[PDB]
Amino acid sequence: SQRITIDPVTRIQGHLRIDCEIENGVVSKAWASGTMWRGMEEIVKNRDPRDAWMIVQRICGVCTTTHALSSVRAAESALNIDVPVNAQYIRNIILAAHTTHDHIVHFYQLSALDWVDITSALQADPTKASEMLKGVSTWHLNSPEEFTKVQNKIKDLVASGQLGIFANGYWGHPAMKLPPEVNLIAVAHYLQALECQRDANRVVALLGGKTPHIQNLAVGGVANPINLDGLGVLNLERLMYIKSFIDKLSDFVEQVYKVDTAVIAAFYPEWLTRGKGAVNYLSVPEFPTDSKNGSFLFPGGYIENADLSSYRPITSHSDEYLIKGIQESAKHSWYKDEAPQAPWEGTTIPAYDGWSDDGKYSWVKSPTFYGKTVEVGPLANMLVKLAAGRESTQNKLNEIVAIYQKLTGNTLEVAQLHSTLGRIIGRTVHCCELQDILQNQYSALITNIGKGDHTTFVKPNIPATGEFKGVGFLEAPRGMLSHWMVIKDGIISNYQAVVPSTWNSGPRNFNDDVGPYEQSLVGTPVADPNKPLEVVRTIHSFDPCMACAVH
Amino acid sequence: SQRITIDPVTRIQGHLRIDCEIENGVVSKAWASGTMWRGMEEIVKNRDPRDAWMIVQRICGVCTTTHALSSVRAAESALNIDVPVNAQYIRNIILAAHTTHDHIVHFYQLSALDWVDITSALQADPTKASEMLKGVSTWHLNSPEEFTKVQNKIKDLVASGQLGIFANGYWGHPAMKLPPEVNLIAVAHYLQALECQRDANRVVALLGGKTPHIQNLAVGGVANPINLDGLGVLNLERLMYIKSFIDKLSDFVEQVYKVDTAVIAAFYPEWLTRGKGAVNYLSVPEFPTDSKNGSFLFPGGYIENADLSSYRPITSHSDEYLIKGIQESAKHSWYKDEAPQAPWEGTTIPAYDGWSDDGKYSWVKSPTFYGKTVEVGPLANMLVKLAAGRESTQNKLNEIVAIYQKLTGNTLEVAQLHSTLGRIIGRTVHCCELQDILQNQYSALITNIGKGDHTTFVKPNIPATGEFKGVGFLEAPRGMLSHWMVIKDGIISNYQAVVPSTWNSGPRNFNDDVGPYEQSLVGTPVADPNKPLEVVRTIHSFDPCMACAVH
Amino acid sequence: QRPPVIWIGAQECTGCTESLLRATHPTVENLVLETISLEYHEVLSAAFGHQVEENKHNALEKYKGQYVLVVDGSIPLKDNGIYCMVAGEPIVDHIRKAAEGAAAIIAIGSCSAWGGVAAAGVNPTGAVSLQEVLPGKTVINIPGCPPNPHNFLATVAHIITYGKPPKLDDKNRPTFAYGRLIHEHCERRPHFDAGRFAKEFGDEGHREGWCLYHLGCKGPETYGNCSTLQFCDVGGVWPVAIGHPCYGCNEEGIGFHKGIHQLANVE
Amino acid sequence: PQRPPVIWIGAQECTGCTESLLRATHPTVENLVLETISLEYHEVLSAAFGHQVEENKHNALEKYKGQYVLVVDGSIPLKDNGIYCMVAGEPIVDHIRKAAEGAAAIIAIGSCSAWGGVAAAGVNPTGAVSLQEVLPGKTVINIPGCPPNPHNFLATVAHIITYGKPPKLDDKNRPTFAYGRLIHEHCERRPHFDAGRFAKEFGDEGHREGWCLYHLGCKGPETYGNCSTLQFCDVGGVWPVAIGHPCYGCNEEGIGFHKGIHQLANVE
Ligand code: SF4
Ligand code: SF4
Ligand code: SF4
Ligand code: SF4
Ligand code: FCO
Ligand code: FCO
Ligand code: F3S
Ligand code: F3S
Ligand SMILES: [Mg+2]
Ligand SMILES: [Mg+2]
Ligand code: NI
Ligand code: NI
Repeated sequence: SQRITIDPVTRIQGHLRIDCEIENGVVSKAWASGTMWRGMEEIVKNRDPRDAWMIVQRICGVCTTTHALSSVRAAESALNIDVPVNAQYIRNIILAAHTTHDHIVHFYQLSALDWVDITSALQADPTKASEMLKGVSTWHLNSPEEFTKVQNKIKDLVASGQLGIFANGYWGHPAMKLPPEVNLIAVAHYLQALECQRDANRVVALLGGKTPHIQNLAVGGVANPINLDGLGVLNLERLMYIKSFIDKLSDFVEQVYKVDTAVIAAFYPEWLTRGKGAVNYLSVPEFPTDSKNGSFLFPGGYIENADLSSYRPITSHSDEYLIKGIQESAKHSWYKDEAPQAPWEGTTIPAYDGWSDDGKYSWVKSPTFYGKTVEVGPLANMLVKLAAGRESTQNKLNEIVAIYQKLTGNTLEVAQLHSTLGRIIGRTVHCCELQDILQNQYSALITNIGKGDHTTFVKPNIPATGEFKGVGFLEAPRGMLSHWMVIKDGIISNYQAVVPSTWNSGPRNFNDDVGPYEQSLVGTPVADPNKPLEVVRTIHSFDPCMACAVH
Repeated sequence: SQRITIDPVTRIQGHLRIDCEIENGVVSKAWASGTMWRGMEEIVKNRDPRDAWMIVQRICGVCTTTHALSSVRAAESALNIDVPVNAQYIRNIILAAHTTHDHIVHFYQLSALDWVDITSALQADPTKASEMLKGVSTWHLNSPEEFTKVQNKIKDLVASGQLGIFANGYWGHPAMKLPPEVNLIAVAHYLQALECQRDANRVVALLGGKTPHIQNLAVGGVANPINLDGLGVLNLERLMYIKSFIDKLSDFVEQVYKVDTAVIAAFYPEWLTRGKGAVNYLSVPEFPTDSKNGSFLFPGGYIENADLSSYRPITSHSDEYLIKGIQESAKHSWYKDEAPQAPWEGTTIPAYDGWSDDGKYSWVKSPTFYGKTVEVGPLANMLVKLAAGRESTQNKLNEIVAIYQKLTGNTLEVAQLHSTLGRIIGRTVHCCELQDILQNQYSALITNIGKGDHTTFVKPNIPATGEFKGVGFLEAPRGMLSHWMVIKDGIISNYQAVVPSTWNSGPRNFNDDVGPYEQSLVGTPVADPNKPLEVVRTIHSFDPCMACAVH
Repeated sequence: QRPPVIWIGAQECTGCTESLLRATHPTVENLVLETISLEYHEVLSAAFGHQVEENKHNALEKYKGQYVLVVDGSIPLKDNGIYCMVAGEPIVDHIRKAAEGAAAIIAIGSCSAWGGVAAAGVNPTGAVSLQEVLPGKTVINIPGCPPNPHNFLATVAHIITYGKPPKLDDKNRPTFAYGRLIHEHCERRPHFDAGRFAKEFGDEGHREGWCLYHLGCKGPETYGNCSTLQFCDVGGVWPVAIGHPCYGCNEEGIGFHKGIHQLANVE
Repeated sequence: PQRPPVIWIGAQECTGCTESLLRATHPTVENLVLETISLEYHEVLSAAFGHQVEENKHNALEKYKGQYVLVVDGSIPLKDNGIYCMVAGEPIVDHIRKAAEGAAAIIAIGSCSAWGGVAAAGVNPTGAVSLQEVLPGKTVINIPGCPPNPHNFLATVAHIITYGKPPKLDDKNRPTFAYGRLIHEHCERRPHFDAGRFAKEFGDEGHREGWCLYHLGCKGPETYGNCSTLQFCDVGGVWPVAIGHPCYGCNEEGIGFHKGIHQLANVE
């Protein structure tokens, strides 16, 4: 029996501490703690509703774009603004391209070193490594020559004695199961991923004005001036340049990331039977395509007790059933007001008192949906899409399963998706489907401009009296995001963000029910309590973002 | 005999007609004709000497940069200006990067379709193609998957029925000797070349202000403002960006272009025994690195009657022996004055009278060196470097020979370089050695700036009376270039360009001696006189540029 | 099927073709395999001589009324066309023949747009513009020496995607690229306004990125997108940003006529 | 051959300043970490976590004493004894002061570490302050922006490595190559400002012609930076004004996160 602390958890966004009680070599109880707070909700209070998005975008630079977009949607909701369809296309391309960068970096830069041993890659035969991928991928950069060059880079780094960020990693740990050749393939793909994510962000930059932190939004639409015949504005040459980057993303996503996902599952199938965080799942529809903030390309919904057959669809960002269910508690968080609060009535009054196992132990609030704990994020969004019968999602999942089948002789059932690996799989499926979102929305924009619609912005008015409440939903890379704005006498009187990592990382709630991170860890085997790699494996599967969780 | 005409010769720069008399399937006599003239020498006359470079750069856009640099060197020569060393470094980087792009495009886009049969590539086995390169190249983009993708691009183009640039090519011609697999490899490399040459021109652009047609020169140095601490000027960030592109060039050059050059020689060894154009060769030293327009990184010289052991070194651009030897005749060209002229006394008086086999038949003049015909360009420059005992050149040639020997079991002797393939080999050697020029001169620039030298420009004075004469030499991608400027009463009173393709393509001279193109074709076998591929193979080896030749 | 293009060079230096090799959207490989069918281009054609002339004749027939005709270089009229002869005929004849069946006709570069360098000074060959040789036709002019290749490529794309040319100015230049004076969208305008001028290359002002007017910048009299679109898609690259004045290469009567250091007229 | 060591500590950061590196091209992040520097501590990318990574940091601080570059992103919260950012059970202010003692150079990357930024704005709930405020005896090089173009940082580090000293700095310790001039004193829309050609609302006729954004609230007249010249992402033509949105003044203390988007700048 013993108590361990993992502080800092690395290869996430932000500041996270995980504590675990281990008994008989398995985690019996866990605590998740966000250890940094800024008070972004308070910083934005009493300002003009039109200004909020530039401030609250800075909740997070990993999921840049997302808080900007949720904030304008919230102001638009309060004000009853319908966003021009061209502004929706541009917003959608930005979110889809951003999320492509975000997921790729998560799988490779953030998560791969939980599963991949770089020392073992030094023992690989590059030719055997390449041979392993014959008939498995059509990617053009899996040659033995590529892999030898990558192996020499690792060799040279080790030879220098300055391992830096690769130093004191979990090399030779018994939970590292990949053959040397597969470790080498993974490092080669890690490096290749950096080129693909750079291209995804070039799409973002061309519409956003830069990234991180886009600068093209407005309450009422976007700041991009559409004029095919205009110098210095969003013309056909600029649109062609955007398309040139959109086109560079698919091959890596489909032929490397999608395949690596299937391969990690094939070598680590025990991780299909652990890391279940919840039995309830929520996602919101995303990528609106009509003139009234709807007609979403991706569906949303609520799953209760893992029952896909009786799920509740969510087709509108104005759905009162979704809106009315959401509350947050601070019983086990470092804030003063503890009872569950609807976010329009939310407070964020700091009340730090140090760590207590049975009291307050986190700056993350505890969200519930009609009093239940819920997992959000790519596992939720995949399960909802499967519940909806979305053919694209079924088909993409099936491709991953077919690779897993070929490698193992076993198949993958939906029950096995409620797991650390299922979570990873949902993220990969999301990234793959996002490439069709990009092609669809680029084509929709070109076509609409061709009909003579260059409209991008409707100037808002904000009554100087009255109190108005708005909510902006967004399906972010890490799950359902919502910004809740109250306007009174023309200024923001309350602002509350309920962020996907808040849902997943939040501590024990008002009824002392355990959040998804804490739940997922129960049952985790820990071979070496001083080097608890297995705990970090499951925690990384949720893609924690603690600047997001806490704000 | 039979008389044929090839008009237009394609996959060159500019407008060329080649005529051949063929006796029993063997070329017995040939005529080269430049069929377009602009009069660029007359256009630039009567202007300020400072303006010439911007005008005469437009002699050619393939060998962009070269006439700009020769022109400022010619004005600097007339004025006795010593160029600041930082301006030399910058000029040198531009020329070396430009020439890298130029040579790669020549081998692949201009020349490969003389030797490569794309319809045969459709029959290739991509896996067998890849296996042929095991141990022959370390290039990372020779996988079966890369080759299959390329094959499918060809297949899709053929299936469209719109062959475009590939229509009516010499597919199945009896002189096409490559196996299907090697044809497929070559097409893959043709496409990959386009990426490498784009990176080379990114180097050029960052110093030139754009390419084609750089805009950073001056009589007296360069227009780049060196200030590591300055906003909007050539600072450390900009220099780092230039370096990032320099670093991208070497792998393709060394692992693709160099290898493909050896391989083409291995499959076409008969082409080591034909296409000799001359017995005399000239090159000028290039890449000055001191404060007095000298200390060249590449040596120059004159070889007479193919005797490397008795060659005459040329180490200065003010060499009187070089200067005094150069003349041009118009006996068989469409100009009025026919006797050999030294270029400071040159005229360019048009006198078109149509084609005559024994009279005038070209807009190209006929240059001689002390009365002899001379070949210029990468064969000359390689042979001179070998004569000089330059280890870098001998070593690079030996690398090509080693690949050739691995494939054929045979070595190559210097005698075999006086040929169509030797010319191609010289060009490849040049491109390879230029990568070290780039590294050397970038490092030189960084180091010099670090010593506190930010100087780039010496403002000229131009006497308002008097007559004075200058000559600017440059070793261009196609060979020795010279611009000859006379200044009288402050303006250009004569301007004559003697360009490398003028040496090689010029017609019969004042003594009816045959120039390199025409001489090289004697003995060429022509299997099908309607489709004289063999003639075009030899002519393309010289990398004709007719805007250059004629101006 | 891809839209057909016929490209004829007259008194060209090939810089305008070469511009395509710097392009990124599309790259030249994607242009020729995906965007268009390049039915005739002598720089890249596998075929030569009688085979390539047969390609041209076949394409002019097969695609009559459908192809875009592109011409680089000036057209020399002196002495009955003989200063540019291809396959034994004046290039003006080849161009007029190809123009008869064209859906759209583009003069790429200053030489074809207005005569350019080849028509400067004494004009040895009587070089003229494409519009001058095709008086009955609307020639779309894409000037510059050479233009940014996307000034051409986005013009073609507009024809392909939307079925008509882009909006043009009164010189038949696309407004997205040529609609404004360089000086009316130049980042060094604040320095011009303040009298902060480089006086010689390498001087203190020059080394601070000051305005280049007193070095002869022709930005005040040249229409173009050089300060905004710039060149080569790397960021920050155009003549003025590198430290050299605009020469006016886009603009008839400016480039190749005025000296580099001659001062521009300011509106 | 040994690479210069770097220790990167995030305080109240959003990670946007690290993420800027993932857009960089000269060097790319992979070349940065494999060729240019030895990144001895960076929690976003480190294989090691928890006890193992704190061990990396302590070992590195000792091994490279007097040699490493310390980089901090985010503001440093001083309210209530530092508890608004706790790493391994200790206030980040203490980790930062400990690492500062042995640093050869210290860089505040981003407006948050340079001057407090967004995290210190409004009522400043956590008593967030700048890196220079927590290190009064040390010269802190400030690389502001939210986030800066990554090369504003990477070329500063390169100057230190290649020539052995920082680049030239202004009176706020900002490198002059990146922050030496007002955006409005090198903005390509200046001709439109001069002529009174202003966009009045997004999507209007002037805006669709690329006119000046002053009347939309552009803070270029009061913001030092290189956004109009170096721009972003190395694709050409990409900065907020070129895209159609006014500068918000994110580089500049008292402008970004203080003034409304549409509030007009003072012109000098
Ligand atoms: S416009 Fe310029 S680049 Fe184009 S053909 Fe004329 S001289 Fe050459
Ligand atoms: S004169 Fe030239 S450098 Fe100066 S502001 Fe005008 S266009 Fe720009
Ligand atoms: S400066 Fe901006 S991008 Fe950097 S940590 Fe602060 S909020 Fe994030
Ligand atoms: S106000 Fe803004 S857009 Fe207008 S000139 Fe100044 S910096 Fe440029
Ligand atoms: N994705 C993301 Fe960030 C988190 N959690 C948000 O919203
Ligand atoms: N290279 C080149 Fe052009 C030719 N011939 C020149 O000079
Ligand atoms: S010389 Fe030409 S390329 Fe642009 S900067 Fe001036 S119009
Ligand atoms: S908001 Fe920031 S990124 Fe530049 S354009 Fe203004 S200083
Ligand atoms: Mg909140
Ligand atoms: Mg001449
Ligand atoms: Ni986040
Ligand atoms: Ni040339």
